[PDB]
Amino acid sequence: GTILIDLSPDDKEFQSVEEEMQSTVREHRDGGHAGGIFNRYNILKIQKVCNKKLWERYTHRRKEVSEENHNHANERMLFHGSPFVNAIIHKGFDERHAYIGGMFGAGIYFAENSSKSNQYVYGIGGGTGCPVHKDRSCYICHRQLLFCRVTLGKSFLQFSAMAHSPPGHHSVTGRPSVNGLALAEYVIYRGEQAYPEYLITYQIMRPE
Ligand SMILES: O=c1[nH]c(-c2ccc(Br)cc2)nc2ccccc12
Ligand SMILES: [Zn+2]
Repeated sequence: GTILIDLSPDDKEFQSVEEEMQSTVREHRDGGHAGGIFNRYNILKIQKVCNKKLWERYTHRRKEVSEENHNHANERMLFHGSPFVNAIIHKGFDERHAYIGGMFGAGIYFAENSSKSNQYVYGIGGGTGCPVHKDRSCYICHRQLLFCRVTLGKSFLQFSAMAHSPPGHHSVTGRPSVNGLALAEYVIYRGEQAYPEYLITYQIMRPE
């Protein structure tokens, strides 16, 4: 059911997606251990992910959340990095894409910082890095992130340094409470609350 449509770099939609990728890079407390050392990316391709059935599954659930929250879905566009990006774009998000050991419990994790989602592209903690060179900071191999439409509804605010939502909430927000430069991370507990709208193929760039 999934088709991928390439965006032209001249397309304003390519440009606005690239800009959210680039402008949400930050330094990480592991010194680049999980995701590598870089201040920016080389964007190779941006594709729109089109699947009617998965879209309708998303919008069905979005309406449900919206009616439970004074007609406010509290929809965001957020990054997701995963070893399973290929399964996700073809079959949707579900429990097999959950971060069982995540700090806000077993759910599907998203980030405002593209560089945070980058840390998960090759697995939790970056795994063993790229399959070809075993390098978590590989500047050669092609990486992929998803830029996703995510329904948060009523989000439980956790201040801080698969399962269910907390009662009366549709998601969890992990608010950064130590690293003043960190953006928020979010967790949903239902695959139907995200749609993987853009597939972004890129390299991290070695700083000069
Ligand atoms: O973008 C993410 N991805 C994952 C992730 C974790 C485990 C697996 Br298996 C697959 C993906 N965790 C995150 C945790 C916090 C913020 C962003 C992310
Ligand atoms: Zn490599």
